Amino acid sequence: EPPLTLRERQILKLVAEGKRNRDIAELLSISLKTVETHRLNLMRKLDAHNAAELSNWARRLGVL
Amino acid sequence: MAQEPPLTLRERQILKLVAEGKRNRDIAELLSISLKTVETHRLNLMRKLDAHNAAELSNWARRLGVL
Repeated sequence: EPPLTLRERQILKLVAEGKRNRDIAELLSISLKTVETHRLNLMRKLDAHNAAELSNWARRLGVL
Repeated sequence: MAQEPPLTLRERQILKLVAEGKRNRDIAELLSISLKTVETHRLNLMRKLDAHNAAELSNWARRLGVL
């Protein structure tokens, strides 16, 4: 349910398959630095989503 | 990586009885114990459930790298 761009979804798809940052850069014809920026943004959205989820469960369970 | 003491047989009994819509007085009569004892068991039971639940969420927070 986390909001991702299509480009982030694509990189997420490629990361989940097992591709390396250098493979992704070739596949999408973008610079390596761009890939990493995308992956950092991706990893922060995921973490934020995970934290929000766990936080909502803590409130539902009345703990922490 | 966190572990909690499970509910006792007596605590599981009260829990089952509460889940079946029994009031504290009903339970006290059924088990012939004091009302204060039933309430104390219910308080200990909820404290253990909270701790199980808090450890579960903390474990997942650790596994997922959050906070």
